[PDB]
Amino acid sequence: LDDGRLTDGQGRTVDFRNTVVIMTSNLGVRETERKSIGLIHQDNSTDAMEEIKKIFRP
Amino acid sequence: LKKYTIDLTERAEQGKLDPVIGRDEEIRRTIQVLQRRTKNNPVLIGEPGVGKTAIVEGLAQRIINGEVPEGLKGRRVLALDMGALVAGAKYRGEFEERLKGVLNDLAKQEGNVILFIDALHTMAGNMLKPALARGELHCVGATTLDEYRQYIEKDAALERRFQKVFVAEPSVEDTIAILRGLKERYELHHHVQITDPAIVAAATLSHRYIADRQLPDKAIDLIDEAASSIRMQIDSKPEELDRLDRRIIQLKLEQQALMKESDEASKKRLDMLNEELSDKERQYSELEEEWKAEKASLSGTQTIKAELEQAKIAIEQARRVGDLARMSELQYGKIPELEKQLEAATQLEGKTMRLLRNKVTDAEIAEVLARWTGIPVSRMMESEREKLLRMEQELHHRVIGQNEAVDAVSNAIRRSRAGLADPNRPIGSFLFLGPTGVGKTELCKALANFMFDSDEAMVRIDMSEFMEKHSVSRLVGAPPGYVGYEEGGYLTEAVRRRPYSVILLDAVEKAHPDVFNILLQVLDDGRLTDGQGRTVDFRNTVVIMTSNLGVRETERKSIGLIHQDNSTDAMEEIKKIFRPEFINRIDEVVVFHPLGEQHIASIAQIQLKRLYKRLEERGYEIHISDEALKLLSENGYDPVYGARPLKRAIQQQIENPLAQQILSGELVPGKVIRLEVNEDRIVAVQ
Amino acid sequence: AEQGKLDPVIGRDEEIRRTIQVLQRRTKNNPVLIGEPGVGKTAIVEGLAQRIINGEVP
Amino acid sequence: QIDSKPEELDRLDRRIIQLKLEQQALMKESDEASKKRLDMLNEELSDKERQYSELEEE
Ligand SMILES: Nc1ncnc2c1ncn2[C@@H]1O[C@H](COP(=O)(O)OP(=O)(O)OP(O)(O)=S)[C@@H](O)[C@H]1O
Repeated sequence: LDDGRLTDGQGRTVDFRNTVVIMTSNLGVRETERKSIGLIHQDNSTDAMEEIKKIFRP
Repeated sequence: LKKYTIDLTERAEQGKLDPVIGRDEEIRRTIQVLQRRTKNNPVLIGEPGVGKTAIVEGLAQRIINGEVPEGLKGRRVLALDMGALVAGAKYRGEFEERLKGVLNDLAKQEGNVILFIDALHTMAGNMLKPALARGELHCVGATTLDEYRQYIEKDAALERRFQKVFVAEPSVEDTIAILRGLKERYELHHHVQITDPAIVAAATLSHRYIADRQLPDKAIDLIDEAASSIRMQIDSKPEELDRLDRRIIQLKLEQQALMKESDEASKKRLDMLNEELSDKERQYSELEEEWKAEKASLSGTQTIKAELEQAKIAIEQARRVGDLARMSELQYGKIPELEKQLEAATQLEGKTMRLLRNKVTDAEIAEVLARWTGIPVSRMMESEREKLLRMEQELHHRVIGQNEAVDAVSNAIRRSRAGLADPNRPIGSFLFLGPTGVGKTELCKALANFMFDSDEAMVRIDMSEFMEKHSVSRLVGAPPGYVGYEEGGYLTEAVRRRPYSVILLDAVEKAHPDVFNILLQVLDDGRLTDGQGRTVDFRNTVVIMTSNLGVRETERKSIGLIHQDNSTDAMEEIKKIFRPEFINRIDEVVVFHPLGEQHIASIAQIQLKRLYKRLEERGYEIHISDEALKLLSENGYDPVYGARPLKRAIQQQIENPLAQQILSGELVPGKVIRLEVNEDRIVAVQ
Repeated sequence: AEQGKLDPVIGRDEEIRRTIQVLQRRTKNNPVLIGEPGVGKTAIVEGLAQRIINGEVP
Repeated sequence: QIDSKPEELDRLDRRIIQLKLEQQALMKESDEASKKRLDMLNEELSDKERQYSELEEE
């Protein structure tokens, strides 16, 4: 995510400079079911960002 | 004895030895070990390049200069030659025929012969044991540290016999003394001269920088390679000579182009070409005549070099064998005459040698070394104090902004490199507050590129990175003796390219107080006992520690207001959350701020400089207005992250529509773009 | 190289003078060209040999 | 230490060998009149030969 490279086993890198890493996430489902509609979007950015802060890095 | 063994009486007597310099401790230890009644097979712990074979050459200068004690005199010491023992073996098994014949005659010799095994670690293994164990011979050895550690300790009678002696690589002034003792063979073998600061700077800087190679080995690479460079380029013809040689060969070929004519009155113009040919031939003849004049000085000094080395070998052999009239004959007589007209020969090269340079100085060492390494020579021409006082200028070449950071951090680096902190500290004891993406990695690249000379030099640590207690075992990899000798440590990789590091220790306050104590051991003592327990010198490591406490008020207090206000009321928060010991550790408190209005315009236009060059290759030139980039700015200025959705709103707001407008056919290349001012969504117009 | 069946070594003079300075050394005399291949190691040897046969060699 | 010779006979032996190697150089003299000075070196040299005889007898 910083480089588009991956320092693999022998000491080389892996060429990721022109491809895309993709990740479907199973966390913010019911939070999105709570924000829509009638609840503010940045509130779900807030507390969904909070459980991300329990489980991810920013 | 004879055909496959050689007496060192006649090898040290013949003098196949390079001169040695003051090798006292190891040779006297060799004497007292060789006077033990058993385990008198001393093994020298070291590698060649400290000159272990040369230490044996000097013990042979103490046999042949008579400087050995009463114990080791009278002994008739014959050396084995396995390279002679391979001779006469055709059918399979005659080398060990002649080898056990060596066991026959050195068996009957019964103690008369001390053995020296050149390259002991040639000496198999089950058959070297019974002759020594019965006592049939007497030898001396030498091998590598690691080879020795895998050599003695296991076997019973092998650690009974083979013996430890501390022999090491010297300090500065002793390697200086070795190069002084060897400039006899250097100068009088390599057609060169050597002065004292070349030896002092060679042994000193070679001692300091390269902790890899050996002393005086790498200085032997310098004097050997560079001295032959001086001899070789002295053999070459000078520069004005071959400038004029190219000009006369072009003028002769053009004269041949002028002689073959069809129209006479147009092609008989070559008279001025002929007189210019005569003048340039005269000048080239005079300059090559000067080259032969310097070769005449080198002719006389060449034959007096030959008779000179014959003269000092004559006075030393006169010291050795002892003819009476020949000693005083040479002493008052032949050799001081060659000393006086040797001085007249040094004045002969001191007045004849104009083009070719016989004397070797540090500049040719900077030639051979400047084409060895490849690091810029101006970085050695730089001093520390000058690149401390002129740091703001080159920091204002690349990086724009951060005035109190460059000035006050420059005060911390002038204090730190000046020594105005505790010298038991790392280099930069910092504390940085502010958001991410304002140039911290860019500051590591800029300082790394200036004083560390790299666009590749930064590793960064946020506290959520932390590869764990097991990870120090991961960079030592497997313990030694397991699988993984193919890689081992990737310590060898990330520390292959960068021995130093500039580290961006993010969010120091959000870490545990155990990281206030581990990082207190970082800021104190200039070294950290890590999770494994060993410690590595942080005194060659700037400990840059960054943080993200007060984001919003720092994003406000940037334009117009003084920044010492933000630093001091930041320290009103720092005093509460830290101990006063941490405030004692760091020198000053610097807080990074997001830049001002015209400098935010500098940030957006620098992020669009990629678009200027990516597009100026393809044939598009934007002249973006301040108002279209301003709609990029205020449509980018989200107070959440700072300038981090500013790139998202530049590339997403214009450039994805600008990729649709350029890549659709609306923007024709070869024409100057001005990003105009419509409604708030921005549309490029040709 | 005397029949002319080969190709010239053009430019890159720090490398050719580098190997020649390695050659002229007495102790540690012989060279090794070392790199990840495809930089012209035998072709740098051809830089030496073409410099020798051209007569412009020091 | 039992098998060798002590220190003061080494010091006196080196200074006597040095002065008699100076004597071999000073017998073949260039100017016999201006070089009369070595008479004290001859008398003190004979004194060192007497002391050398005593110490070597010991
Ligand atoms: N700098 C260069 N100069 C000339 N040719 C080069 C260069 N770099 C790569 N090449 C090409 O790459 C090849 C590799 O160079 P070589 O002359 O074969 O040196 P090499 O690495 O010793 O290869 P060998 O002989 O198989 S070990 C050359 O034959 C050229 O086709």
